[PDB]
Amino acid sequence: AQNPNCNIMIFHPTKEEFNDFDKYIAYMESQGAHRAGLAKIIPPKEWKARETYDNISEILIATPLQQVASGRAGVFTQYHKKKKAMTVGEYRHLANSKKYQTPPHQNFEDLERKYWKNRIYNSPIYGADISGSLFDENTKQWNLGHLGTIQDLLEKECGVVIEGVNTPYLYFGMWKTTFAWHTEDMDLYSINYLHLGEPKTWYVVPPEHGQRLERLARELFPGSSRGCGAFLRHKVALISPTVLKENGIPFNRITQEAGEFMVTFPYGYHAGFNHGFNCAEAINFATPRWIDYGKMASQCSCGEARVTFSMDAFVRILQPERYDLWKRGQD
Ligand SMILES: O=C(O)CNC(=O)C(=O)O
Ligand SMILES: [Mg+2]
Ligand code: NI
Ligand SMILES: [Zn+2]
Repeated sequence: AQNPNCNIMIFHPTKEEFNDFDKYIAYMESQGAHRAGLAKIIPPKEWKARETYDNISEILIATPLQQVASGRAGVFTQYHKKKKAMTVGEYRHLANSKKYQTPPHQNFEDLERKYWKNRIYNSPIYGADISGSLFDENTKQWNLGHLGTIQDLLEKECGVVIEGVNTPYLYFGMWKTTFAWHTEDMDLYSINYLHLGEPKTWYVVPPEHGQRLERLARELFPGSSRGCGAFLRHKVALISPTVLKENGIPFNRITQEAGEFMVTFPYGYHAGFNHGFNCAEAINFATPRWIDYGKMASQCSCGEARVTFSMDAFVRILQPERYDLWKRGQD
């Protein structure tokens, strides 16, 4: 078996290998990359996402989110308080202000220590889930707005045509902005490109050990667990690497820098934080290997999760027994 320790693998495709997206994902899996839950892909030196990022300041962040924490330094939840709209130029200025800027630090490890020590005492503002793309339309390789759709994948594999669309989302981050422990909707893959700015640190649990993380989360967030059998779908819970280690949860960590792709694999729980002002683009995707994960994916039906239009068809076709209950949660 390839990659039996479930390490995060890093790939350096050639420009020739970068032509066929599906083929390269399959190649990574042939080397055991999926066992980690997360892989890094460094594009060939000849590739670029777009010419320059000099003209992005007029993008609107319609609903910036202030991420307010509750709990203890290593075990906390966050809720999202809506703020007034601001442009990316305004957001960048805010990120760099004394109140929100990255503190002096020695290296990534020092900054990581500061993050887990101090995160809960601040409330950074995130521009998340903004529909759009920063890939040049002429970028032919690994253009996250030109991927084969999940709906077409499901049709190719299972023969059923379904409604729905999926398009990329932009994320504008600042120091301490946080993504909570989660797997993707329907345990899909995701791919994330860091366009510009400061790094993003990721934590990930191997898919084969995801239920260990779930069990710990139930113990650490007991009220939330009683409220919903899939409350990590709410994407609000954080658990530090120290607490994971104390509880014997297998995980890995890696820092993504500007110009690098990360792929998360089906049922790979992940969480992380931004180092400073940055912009990432991400989208969900599927492969034939995803279908069995989609069939088995947990669902939130308590009403909190509330997801995209396109998830309806996924649940309807892959999980018909769960569909009625899930849809009640939607409404
Ligand atoms: O970048 C973020 O804030 C969150 N991204 C993801 O969870 C992802 O790409 O799957
Ligand atoms: Mg602009
Ligand atoms: Ni994700
Ligand atoms: Zn729920």
